[PDB]
Amino acid sequence: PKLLNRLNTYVGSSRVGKRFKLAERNSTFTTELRAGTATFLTMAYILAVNASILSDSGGTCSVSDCIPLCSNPAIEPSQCTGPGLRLIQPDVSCKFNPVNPGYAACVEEIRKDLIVATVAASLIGCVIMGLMANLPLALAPGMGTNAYFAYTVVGFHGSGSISYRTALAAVFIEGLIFLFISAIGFRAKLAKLVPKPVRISSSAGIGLFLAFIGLQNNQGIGLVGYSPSTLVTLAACPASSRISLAPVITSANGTVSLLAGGSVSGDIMCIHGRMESPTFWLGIVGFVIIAYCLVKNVKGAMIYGIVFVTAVSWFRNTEVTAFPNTSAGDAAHDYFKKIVDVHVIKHTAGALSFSGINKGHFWEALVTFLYVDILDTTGTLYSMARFAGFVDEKGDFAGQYFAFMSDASAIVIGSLLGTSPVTVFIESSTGIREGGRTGLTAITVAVYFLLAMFFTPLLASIPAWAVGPPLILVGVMMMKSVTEIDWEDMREAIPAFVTMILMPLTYSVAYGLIGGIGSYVVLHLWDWGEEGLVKLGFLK
Amino acid sequence: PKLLNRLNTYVGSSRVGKRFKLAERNSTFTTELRAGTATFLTMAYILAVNASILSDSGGTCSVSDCIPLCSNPAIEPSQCTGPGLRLIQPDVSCKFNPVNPGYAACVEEIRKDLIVATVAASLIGCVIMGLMANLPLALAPGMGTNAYFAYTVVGFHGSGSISYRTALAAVFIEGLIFLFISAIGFRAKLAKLVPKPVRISSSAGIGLFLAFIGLQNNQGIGLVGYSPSTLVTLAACPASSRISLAPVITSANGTVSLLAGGSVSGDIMCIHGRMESPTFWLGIVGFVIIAYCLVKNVKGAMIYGIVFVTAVSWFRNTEVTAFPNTSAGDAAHDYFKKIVDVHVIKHTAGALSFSGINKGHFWEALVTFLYVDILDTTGTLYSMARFAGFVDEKGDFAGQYFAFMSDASAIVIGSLLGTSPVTVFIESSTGIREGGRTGLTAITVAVYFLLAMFFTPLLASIPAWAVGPPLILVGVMMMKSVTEIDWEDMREAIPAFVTMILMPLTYSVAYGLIGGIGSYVVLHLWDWGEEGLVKLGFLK
Ligand SMILES: *[C@@H]1O[C@H](CO)[C@@H](O[C@@H]2O[C@H](CO)[C@@H](O)[C@H](O)[C@H]2NC(C)=O)[C@H](O)[C@H]1NC(C)=O
Ligand SMILES: *[C@@H]1O[C@H](CO)[C@@H](O[C@@H]2O[C@H](CO)[C@@H](O)[C@H](O)[C@H]2NC(C)=O)[C@H](O)[C@H]1NC(C)=O
Ligand SMILES: Nc1ncnc2[nH]cnc12
Ligand SMILES: Nc1ncnc2[nH]cnc12
Repeated sequence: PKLLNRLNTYVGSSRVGKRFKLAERNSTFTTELRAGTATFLTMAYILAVNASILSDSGGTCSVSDCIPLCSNPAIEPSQCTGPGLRLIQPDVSCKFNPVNPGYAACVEEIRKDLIVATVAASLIGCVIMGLMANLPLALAPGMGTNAYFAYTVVGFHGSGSISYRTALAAVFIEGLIFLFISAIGFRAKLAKLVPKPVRISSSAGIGLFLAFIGLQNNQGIGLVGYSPSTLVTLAACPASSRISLAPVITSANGTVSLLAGGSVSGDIMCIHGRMESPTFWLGIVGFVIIAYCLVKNVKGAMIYGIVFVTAVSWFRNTEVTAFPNTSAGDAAHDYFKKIVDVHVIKHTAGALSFSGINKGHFWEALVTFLYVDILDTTGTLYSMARFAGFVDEKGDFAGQYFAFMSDASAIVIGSLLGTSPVTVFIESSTGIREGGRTGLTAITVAVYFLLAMFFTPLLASIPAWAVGPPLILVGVMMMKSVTEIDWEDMREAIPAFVTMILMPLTYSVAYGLIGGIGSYVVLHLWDWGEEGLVKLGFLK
Repeated sequence: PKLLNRLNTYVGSSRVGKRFKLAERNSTFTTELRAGTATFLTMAYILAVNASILSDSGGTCSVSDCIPLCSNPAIEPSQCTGPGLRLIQPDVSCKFNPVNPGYAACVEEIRKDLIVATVAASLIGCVIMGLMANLPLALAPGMGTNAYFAYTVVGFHGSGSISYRTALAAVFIEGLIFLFISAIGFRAKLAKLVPKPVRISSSAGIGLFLAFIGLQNNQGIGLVGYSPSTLVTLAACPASSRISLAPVITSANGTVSLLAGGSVSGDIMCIHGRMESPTFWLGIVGFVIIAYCLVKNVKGAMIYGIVFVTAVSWFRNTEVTAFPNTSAGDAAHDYFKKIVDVHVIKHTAGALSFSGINKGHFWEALVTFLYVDILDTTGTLYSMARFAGFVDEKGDFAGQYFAFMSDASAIVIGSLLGTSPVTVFIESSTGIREGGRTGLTAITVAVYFLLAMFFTPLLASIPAWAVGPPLILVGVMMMKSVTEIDWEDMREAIPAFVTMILMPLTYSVAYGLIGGIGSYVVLHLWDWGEEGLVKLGFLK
């Protein structure tokens, strides 16, 4: 017949084919390859988004990486010897605007490390799932955990209450706890512990949080900027027309004086030229591209949008350039010039630190990671099994036990490599729809991730306005869970709304979850007391 | 029979009873009285929320009512004569933090005007609807337009692009345009101009916008404050631990110098004591009270939460007091002492100004007022028409023609009195469910508004944390429309998501409408272009 059919039958009748149960699942080798290719195309936006998001966290970079700066900007620090001229020792404010060049270079190195870490974590998770669980599921650092880890647990450039190393330890212990509870069967009980409206609306809240991130400046396309009165207004003015803010002291006359040691923001206040930034409009074009490719059921929509925006931003002397005419931009372009590079993780791998265990914020982050991972994986795996028709009458799909252990072990491995918790993407369904039934789909995705490595220079040059629209569209897709909330019932609507609005507004998944659970408990206190009195017999 | 039955038969058979068609609609006098009482209780929260929101707009007064202040705060301006001592002439910054005592005396006076304007607009609108349309519908300044008018069109203390007087002309002309198109039958044609996903998700977007306002400081309970890195984090620290912000100029050193003339914010940045403000926790208790009363189907749920929080805030020497131990607090308490007062509108009535017609921002507000009023009234009026069973096979309910002109005429009257556009409340369904069928229900509601006056001192003493939870809980109810969006269709989900998320984030109803309509048009260009070619014949 055809060489393709010969390869298919040879693989299916081989030892590997029987090990992967290719014949028993009605697909042998080319269907698995196509399913893996489709899954990788649909999920490969993570290679950009996760790396950029976790890089905004600052990584292991600290004040010790900040170089001393001269008294005047016109003199390079080596020539900073003269009358009235001195070297300014860096403090905590070196991490934030204006960012110390040494810290920025360290953050770029951390970005390369995090690209490699994302690739390696996705590869290892896919290999573990394909081999030990034998399911067509691809694993990679999850988006919700990505944003929560970067901008809430650690904060922008380590401005949060938990350091990057302590957050890595939190992710590691979270993965260990998830593996422990999965190995016994308490995972379903801890999943049912979360109230149904809160559990359903957590996905929509995380989507709103991701879209809000995609609508910021250092994070996405802009269009949302600081407002003195409303706190938030229309951004997307050019970067030349953005100014910083610092805390001040008011009085009864108006002597607004600067607060010494205040944490100056980035460039978030637009003075003029609203809706005129070319980077925002390039992001909008990428958003339109991804939206049309999603409408047309085109696999790799976010890939195409990110690639288009990044390629437009790769030109050197434009207003949308990813390599500005600065020392940092020159270094970024120099690294981008070498298309291929085998980058070795230097600062991020094995950067765990268990020093902050006794702190409450560490355990808040750990519990939020654990609940997000449990709910996400429980929903996703069973949705996949219903997609692949692996669900029996009992509601199980055979390899679920090893699937959950694979997810937890991949979380632990990714924490060791220095990334936010990794989980099974819903994009895996794209492979299942293509005919993927065995673990060879996961192995194909892992090989594609391997080929994604060696392109770290090509991936480290992706600007914020390219990260941008993928975040908003991920929010759009995650917003579909709102239809499962009984909005007519206030005991269901109010907790769901509280979660859904507190995740983007408080800008924290943990705070949204806490508020939703608290509101649910408070609103059901009356009903629970009534049923308790009835059970005791005081009421009929 | 009983004495009550005698009243029902006498009124029903009288000239008034036949004029109102009490017999023909199977309810004569007491049912209308209970329906009017039920509608008013479910709606009376607007007596508190509307005036408080529109007061933050700054009202009709300018810097011209800011008093000159002495150079040092320790000397009253009359004694500001000495060496190195001078009177500081007020500038634009007198309106904002720190607020000039002269301008703070406006908002207290303006709030009293807006309380009467809220009642008089509600009273006149109900009477017009009850008499000319003969429907059990109550009219009041609509929550959809209050916040947009105050915080977006005019801005906080007149910081927006349109003055309060010019915004009143926008409402006045909006009422005239709405009356004209309704009178000629083109209202339905303009209603279908807005795309379906944008029209449905605009209600959810305004609810998120209102709930966000309920989570601010000058607007609601707090819990959302400024963040140097994320622009929003967890507020609800005590007012003593909140600090202002001013724009600064960064460099390559760190010499952040204050930007002269910068617009200093309020007190939005928490330094310490997060989740410790008693006023936020008092608001949370009021949130729980309304939430349970909403769960238990208790009419007037939002009154009880507002009244409870306001009553606790009426004590003089607490941390949740509405009358702080200041000159403004003493004056506010002094007015609160007289329980009854017949306040006469002095600054707000007849404060129209057509000077800003040529400006683009005037027409952006005018069109947004028109579409919000058109979509709200069309959706709201036909909503109760099913409740009262007035809809025939053709889809109209007899008095619909005068129902829309009653709404439009009341908008013109409300603008003359100086309030945000008034509309038919969905809370009118409460009286209809109680049996209200004629215009006597609206007249009964209008009479309750007469009693709402003579209590302006009792209503002007309502703190921000009392407005608070009603704003959040209104957003919960308006959130139920998301279930009508086809979230699986990206051509419907993306425009709906953009409409829904831009209203709180850009903090503007107009921007959410523009972005959602713009994204809808772009996402349908391929479909419209393909269909257009088929009509031309180039494609099959
Ligand atoms: C406004 O009031 C303050 C005191 O509340 C005046 O005092 C100044 O305060 C700042 C810092 O608090 C000092 O740097 C100044 O040296 C103080 N000046 C004096 C004369 O004491 C301040 O002068 C007042 N500002 C204006 C413009 O009048
Ligand atoms: C860093 O460089 C800036 C100038 O670019 C210095 O700014 C000082 O403060 C204001 C703003 O320019 C000027 O009036 C001063 O003349 C500036 N000083 C000098 C010597 O020019 C700033 O001094 C530098 N940062 C530090 C800590 O010295
Ligand atoms: N956290 C997550 N869970 C499932 N699928 C995802 N795709 C991207 N992030 C994901
Ligand atoms: N704008 C509005 N439309 C209908 N009902 C409302 N209730 C409060 N505000 C309303």
